[PDB]
Amino acid sequence: GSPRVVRIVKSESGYGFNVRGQVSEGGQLRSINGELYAPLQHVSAVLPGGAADRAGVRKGDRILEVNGVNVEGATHKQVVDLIRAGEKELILTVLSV
Amino acid sequence: GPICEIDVALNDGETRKMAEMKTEDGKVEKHYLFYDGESVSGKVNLAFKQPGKRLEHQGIRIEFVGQIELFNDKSNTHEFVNLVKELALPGELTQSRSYDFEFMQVEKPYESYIGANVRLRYFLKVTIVRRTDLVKEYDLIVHQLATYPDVNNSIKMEVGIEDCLHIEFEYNKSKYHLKDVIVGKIYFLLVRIKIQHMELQLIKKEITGIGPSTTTETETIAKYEIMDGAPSIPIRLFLAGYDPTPTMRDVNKKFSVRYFLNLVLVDEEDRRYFKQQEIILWRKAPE
Ligand SMILES: [Hg+2]
Ligand SMILES: [Hg+2]
Repeated sequence: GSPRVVRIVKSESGYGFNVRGQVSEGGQLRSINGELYAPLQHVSAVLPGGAADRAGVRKGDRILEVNGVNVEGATHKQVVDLIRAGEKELILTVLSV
Repeated sequence: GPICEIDVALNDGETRKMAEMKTEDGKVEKHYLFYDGESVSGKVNLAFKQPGKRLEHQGIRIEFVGQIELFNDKSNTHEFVNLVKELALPGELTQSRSYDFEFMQVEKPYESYIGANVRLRYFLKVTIVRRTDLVKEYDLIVHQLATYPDVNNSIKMEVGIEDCLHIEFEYNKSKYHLKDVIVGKIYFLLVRIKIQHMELQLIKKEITGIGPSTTTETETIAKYEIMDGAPSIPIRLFLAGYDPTPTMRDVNKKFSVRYFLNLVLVDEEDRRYFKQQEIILWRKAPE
């Protein structure tokens, strides 16, 4: 689950992925790949053949950054709103399962 | 046996940081400090008292163990974490030998807790399998870090009879970090009746039960003696002088540790008034 970048070019309607995770800000620091992170949102769904699927976003991926902006500890609304900037290219930094 | 002693030496050695946990006696014990996900690697050194002396053993092992030990008597003990590294197969040793070990990314979910009715421990255990095996334990400490925003929740608790006496205590957050300052004010909204004594106390509740079986041990971390009595007042409680642990909740269902603010008041009638609220403690990363 080492961190990698993913560039999703808005296709048609969506980025073609969904995010689920905590409602609260902050939380415990837990290891992913021996590295400590505050709680992270993750990719709950990927639409097959959608824009995120072609970009190589996988189910379960935990989002460390959105367009280079670290989102450790963020609430679900914060991240979701940040994805919905509406910008035609979205870049995620993700920690795979 | 023929071994003078079993030595465990971490690679991190001088550089790695250490932490102090209170033993049951209250002496300080110093050990190397680890976090979740960190590797545990080093060398196991076995020294013979006399060289050329055959020892026949069934095996040589080192383990990494996270243990929960409940009520001080055995054996509700279970190991939530167990890694094994075999250093040597059944055979023999005729001369001092120095094994390498490496546990690569080690789950350490829970912070070490030494309690009156419960103990959560991490250790390296070297075992030499014989005939009664020889065992050596090397103690490790784990801290649980967290992060929370600097905001003011501005909670309050009140001690109130009704129209004749009313006392309010207001403090800035419900979640404090281990070196934080609790910031408060005690408002005398109403005093139709003289106050003989007032106390603010920070206490810890260790709850060490399984299912219906349940037990609480309570200890008083601090006392704020607001009134010897009797005539608002700013409250600052400095957590850093004390030695609290983070809130630990339902750890493996075996136990919980929680921290409460208590407002205690005694009136002219020697009637006691009591209000209690829970606050959450966390450990802020060093860096
Ligand atoms: Hg020796
Ligand atoms: Hg009265």
